[PDB]
Amino acid sequence: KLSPNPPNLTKKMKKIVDAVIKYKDSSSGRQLSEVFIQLPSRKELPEYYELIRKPVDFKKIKERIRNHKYRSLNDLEKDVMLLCQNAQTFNLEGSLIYEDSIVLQSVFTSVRQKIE
Ligand SMILES: Nc1nnc2c([nH]c3ccccc32)c1-c1ccccc1
Repeated sequence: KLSPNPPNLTKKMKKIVDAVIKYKDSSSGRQLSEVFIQLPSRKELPEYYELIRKPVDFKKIKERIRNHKYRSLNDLEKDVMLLCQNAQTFNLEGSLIYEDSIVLQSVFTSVRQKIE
């Protein structure tokens, strides 16, 4: 049970993550975040957990905002960048999931800059 963040910070983290999650592909209209909202279980995808040291998904990113685990936008950014790097490790270059993760990193940076 961590000490609560200032409300403005919690509110800002949620605003940024909400915008990344809602973002739609600029050609197909697909919500890029969809595959990354909730990890498959270990039973469903054991190869993922065999490879990736610290699985994260947008559900966990929201939990870490909620529980005040992130103490700044930099802590939040580190986990969103980890989510995308994990995608780049488990999926091939030139796969849609890989290339979607590169786009989502750019969306996070852009939205954070705007909300700041
Ligand atoms: N190749 C993937 N690669 N990365 C992830 C993922 N699901 C996630 C759910 C949450 C976080 C990362 C991932 C998948 C996947 C996509 C379709 C079906 C099963 C898993």
